[PDB]
Amino acid sequence: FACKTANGTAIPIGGGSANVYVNLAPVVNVGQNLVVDLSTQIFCHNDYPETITDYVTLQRGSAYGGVLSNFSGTVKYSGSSYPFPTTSETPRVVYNSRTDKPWPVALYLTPVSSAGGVAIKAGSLIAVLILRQTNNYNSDDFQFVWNIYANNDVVVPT
Ligand SMILES: CCCSCCCO[C@H]1O[C@H](CO)[C@@H](O)[C@H](O)[C@@H]1O
Ligand code: NI
Repeated sequence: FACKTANGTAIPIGGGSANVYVNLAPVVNVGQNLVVDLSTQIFCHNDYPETITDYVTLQRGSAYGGVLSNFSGTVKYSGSSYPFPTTSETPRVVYNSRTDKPWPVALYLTPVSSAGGVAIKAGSLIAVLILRQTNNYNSDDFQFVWNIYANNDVVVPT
C-alpha cells in the first residue's frame, strides 16, 4: 500500500509524510463554504489485492493557522460527514486494486463571525489529515500524514 499526489510527491510503503498545496476561493463570506476537495489530489492503491485487503481510515483531522483561528468546519470522508477538527477516527474504506483510487476526503470550512480581512495566508499550513492503513494479512499499522498548505490568500469581506 502506498500513496502519491497528483503531479507531486509520493509516500511509500510503510508510511511517512508529505506536503500538499491547495487552491482556495480567494474571497468567502460568513455563511459560505470553502470546499477543499482532496480526492482530486491524493491517490492510493493496494499492492497485492489478489491476497491482501487494505483498510484505510481518516484517523484524525486537525486545523492550523487561519483555518484554526477563523473557521469552523466539517470533513466529508467516503460519503459520511464529521466535525473538523475531528473527534474520532472514521470507519474504513477498502482498497482492493493496484489501480490508483482517490482518498475521498473533502473539507467544508466556513468563516466564524470574528473572521475579517486576510483570514488565511498564502503559503501557510492550514490543516493536517492523517491516513491510517491496516490489512487482513499481517500486523501492519501505518500512518500517512498529509500537511495541507494554502496556495493563495483568502479574504473574508468586512
Ligand atoms: C503475495 C503477497 C506477499 S506479502 C507482500 C507484502 C507487502 O506489504 C505491503 O503491501 C500490502 C498490500 O498493499 C500492505 O497491506 C502492507 O501494509 C504493505 O504496504
Ligand atoms: Ni505499488
